[PDB]
Amino acid sequence: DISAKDLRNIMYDHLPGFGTAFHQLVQVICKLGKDSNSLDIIHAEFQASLAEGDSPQCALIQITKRVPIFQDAAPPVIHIRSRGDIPRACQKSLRPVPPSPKIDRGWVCVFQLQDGKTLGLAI
Amino acid sequence: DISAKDLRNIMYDHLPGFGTAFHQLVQVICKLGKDSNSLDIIHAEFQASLAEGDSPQCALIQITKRVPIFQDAAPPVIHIRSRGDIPRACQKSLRPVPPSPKIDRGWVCVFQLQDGKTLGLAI
Amino acid sequence: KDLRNIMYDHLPGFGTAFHQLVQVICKLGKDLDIIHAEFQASLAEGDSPQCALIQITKRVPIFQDAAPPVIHIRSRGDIPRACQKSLRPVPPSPKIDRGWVCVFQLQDGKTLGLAI
Amino acid sequence: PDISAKDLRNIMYDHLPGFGTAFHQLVQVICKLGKDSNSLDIIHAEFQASLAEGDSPQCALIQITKRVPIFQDAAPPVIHIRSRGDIPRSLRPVPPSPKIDRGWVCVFQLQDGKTLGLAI
Amino acid sequence: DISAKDLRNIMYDHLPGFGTAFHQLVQVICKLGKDSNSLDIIHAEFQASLAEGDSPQCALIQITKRVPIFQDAAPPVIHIRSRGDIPRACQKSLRPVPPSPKIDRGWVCVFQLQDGKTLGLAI
Amino acid sequence: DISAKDLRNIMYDHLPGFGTAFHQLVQVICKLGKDSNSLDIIHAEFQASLAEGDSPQCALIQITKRVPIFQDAAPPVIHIRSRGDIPRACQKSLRPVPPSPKIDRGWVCVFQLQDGKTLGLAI
Ligand SMILES: [Cl-]
Ligand SMILES: [Cl-]
Ligand SMILES: [Cl-]
Ligand SMILES: [Cl-]
Ligand SMILES: [Cl-]
Ligand SMILES: [Cl-]
Ligand SMILES: [Cl-]
Ligand SMILES: [Cl-]
Ligand SMILES: [Cl-]
Ligand SMILES: [Cl-]
Ligand SMILES: [Cl-]
Ligand SMILES: [Cl-]
Ligand code: NA
Ligand code: NA
Ligand code: NA
Ligand code: NA
Ligand code: NA
Repeated sequence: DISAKDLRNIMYDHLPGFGTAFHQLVQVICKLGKDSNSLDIIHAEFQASLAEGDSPQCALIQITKRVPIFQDAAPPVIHIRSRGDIPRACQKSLRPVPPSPKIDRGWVCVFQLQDGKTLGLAI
Repeated sequence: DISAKDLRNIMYDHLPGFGTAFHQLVQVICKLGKDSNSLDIIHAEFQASLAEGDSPQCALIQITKRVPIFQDAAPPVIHIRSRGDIPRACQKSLRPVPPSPKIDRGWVCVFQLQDGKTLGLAI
Repeated sequence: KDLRNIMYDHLPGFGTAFHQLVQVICKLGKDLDIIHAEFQASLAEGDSPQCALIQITKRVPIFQDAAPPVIHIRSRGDIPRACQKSLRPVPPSPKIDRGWVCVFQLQDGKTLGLAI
Repeated sequence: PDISAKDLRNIMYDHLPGFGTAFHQLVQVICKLGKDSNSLDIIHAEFQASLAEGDSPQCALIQITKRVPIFQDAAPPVIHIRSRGDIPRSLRPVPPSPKIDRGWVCVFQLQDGKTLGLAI
Repeated sequence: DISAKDLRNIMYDHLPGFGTAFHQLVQVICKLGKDSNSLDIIHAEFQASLAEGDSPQCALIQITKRVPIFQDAAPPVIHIRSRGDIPRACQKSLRPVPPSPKIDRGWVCVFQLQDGKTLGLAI
Repeated sequence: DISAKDLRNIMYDHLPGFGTAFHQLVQVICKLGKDSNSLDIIHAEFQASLAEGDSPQCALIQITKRVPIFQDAAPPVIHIRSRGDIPRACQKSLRPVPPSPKIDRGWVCVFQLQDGKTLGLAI
């Protein structure tokens, strides 16, 4: 029974950079994993993908496609004031939101500004 | 019908253009498509993925997993003298490569340095 | 697949480099009967079965960029005995068409490439 | 650089681990025909460059037989022996007109007229 | 008859969302459109300008030039405690207020510190 | 008589920040004014606008609307390597390039990347 905090840190060890789209995906994966009691499943699958020679980025994408809750839960909406509140690297990946985005279709989260505007964070 | 230059251009126009691993993946996908006469099916799948709600980044990953040519396909090797010869948006995306790297395992290309060393560009 | 069985009969010996190459070609064939057509024609041209297998890795567009599969095992003892005389350190990014059958990766982390 | 046949064999032997294989004997065949056509330098260049390209020594040897002009229609050497039990250390029926570049290292010619071909 | 709240949201959705002077102008235009009963005129004019190929920013400036009330109306005075209360993307766009400022003359609003200093927000 | 260099700096002191859309507009206005022999009419109108209580930003936009060369003027294309070569402040207002773009309709310039992607700099 690994904690979401510890799994996050293990995944972060493999992903250089700060405030990236893939760091945001780790957060989404760990929260949703925690809330669906599937952190251990996710961790085992992450370790197994690295052992087959997958990049950590590929391993995480494979988790969003295989682990049940990621086709049960939509990309989380994150409420922020203005666009500058989005991490710098994440901003490089912002797109208009499709009607109803899926996590396994390359959408990490949706940022919603105070003015109501929504922005889809692509992987 | 479609040429590699015309498919690259279509892909580039769907991407922001900062110079990420996905940008490098456009060249990689279209070269394999050209060399193996697969550019039409790649184009068809790329457009169908977008119409399905995929982000272009995800759509490019789907190609590497669905188009039969990318099965066991090795990332191309780019020969360089030094590490600083790599674009900065790819710089924080470089890892040691597994024994026999596969594109569908999340590997865009391999940079091979003068001193014999190799760095892998993860998606 | 019975394509592998057709190839096996033309290659005397067990657990050899070319025996492993039949296994590698056939699996990557699924993941082809154009392989079977080229093989039997090469034999009729007077090729040794070994050469016929190499021609498949060279002509067929799949193998142009196809990388050898990775076989995860415990140690050097798990490698077939006749393969052990063909083992070499791996190149940066190996390809089948460049004379590499597979990569054995041990528990230790050490990798050994099987040459044709 | 004018590399000798005796020298080029040993250069190639270093890259081939073990001893008494078909690829080991292919080195001899390549260096014999290379010496007779003064092409040992273009063989050395292609063998050393092929390895630097990411090829195994075995793949590099096969490529020489397919690309170097002297190996065109070139027959494998005929080794005259008495019986099968004289062959050291695979051995298939022989096609009508065996060529090195079609994967035949040498031919064993038996005292009773039978021929066996050593495949690569 | 479109509301002030709905017209704002439409305009916001056509803008990036950083909180520049053009963001502030949305609230100013819609408040005064409400007062002049021209919210429908402004909405139709904004959409017509976008179809002509105007950037949304230029579309907003055109409203201040074309809708009569912006010839007479004062840049609204926003009372705040200190310069920190002015949004970050507006901090640079602050200028000394000219005598009797006009919106059609490129002034969005006036910030008034309880210190006494007035600061004009240029477009 | 006024030069292109002198008019740039007269306009620069009125505008805030570095690498901004309006700073780029100054360069765009002065280059086209020089090439079309209209620096003196642009300089005269800019100064008259300021004297009438216009913000410098508004005075610049007015030039693009009132000086005859801008009536049919399409924005200049600036060729760069990748999106990261665009000034940070200019990046905040990049948009798809509309068909037949015009400066007087709110487009400072067009950025064309090496990969053929074009980004329109809105004011
Ligand atoms: Cl690590
Ligand atoms: Cl676990
Ligand atoms: Cl779905
Ligand atoms: Cl083409
Ligand atoms: Cl798909
Ligand atoms: Cl990354
Ligand atoms: Cl060939
Ligand atoms: Cl080659
Ligand atoms: Cl040659
Ligand atoms: Cl007035
Ligand atoms: Cl006054
Ligand atoms: Cl027009
Ligand atoms: Na991207
Ligand atoms: Na082309
Ligand atoms: Na023959
Ligand atoms: Na806004
Ligand atoms: Na336009």
